[PDB]
Amino acid sequence: FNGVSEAELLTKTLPDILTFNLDIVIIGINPGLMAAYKGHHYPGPGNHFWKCLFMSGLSEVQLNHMDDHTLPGKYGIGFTNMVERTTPGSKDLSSKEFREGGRILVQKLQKYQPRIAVFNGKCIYEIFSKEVFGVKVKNLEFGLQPHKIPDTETLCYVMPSSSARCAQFPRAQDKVHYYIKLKDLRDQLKGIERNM
DNA sequence: CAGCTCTGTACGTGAGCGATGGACAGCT
DNA sequence: AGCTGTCCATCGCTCAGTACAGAGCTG
Repeated sequence: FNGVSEAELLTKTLPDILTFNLDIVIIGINPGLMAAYKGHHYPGPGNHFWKCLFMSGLSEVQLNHMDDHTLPGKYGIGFTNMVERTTPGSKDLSSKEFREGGRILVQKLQKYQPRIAVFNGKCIYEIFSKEVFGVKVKNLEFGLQPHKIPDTETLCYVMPSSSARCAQFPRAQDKVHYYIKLKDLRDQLKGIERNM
């Protein structure tokens, strides 16, 4: 990566972009190599996140990884990952890393209390639900989940990973439905708050 | 048996690598 | 014309979680 070795990137971490009063917190798995390289969320060609954010209308213009720090103030969106350690792919992380991550994540969500905790990847919500709700399904679906983050009003919403690794949603177009339904959920929650 | 957990297998796009060679212009 | 090197179009190729079957486990 411009003369930077994989070994160097594996030591890097990606900072959280979290504030209070957010509508949405996008929760990824862990930083991939390009995210570690750039120091920004979801850069590069192997990820559909920024394209889906625009295609769904969650952003009115096409944004990129460099705009990520403007998302709390301008768009009401923040970022974190379940696991801090950078790896090329999510299958390089251990179960203990995921469960340590899950514990750290629930504390962050209980502190920041966004309207919606968005699990950018079904695999991480599978782990999270088992750890936090003590619930294992048989058969986990995408979209809105039936449990709130403990001691909060924060909802859980799951989308297929924005990574272009999965073949079941091969294009950014195949994932936009979930971003549109996330936008609708946010608007419904804002609509309820106005009506008390 | 019947639900489970765990493990290994199989799967589509499209952006952008290095490699290759065609178009083309400078020079003689 | 003959030669050459650069530019850049284009190539083939790689690769950035999910679903599910079946083995193993347990009530």
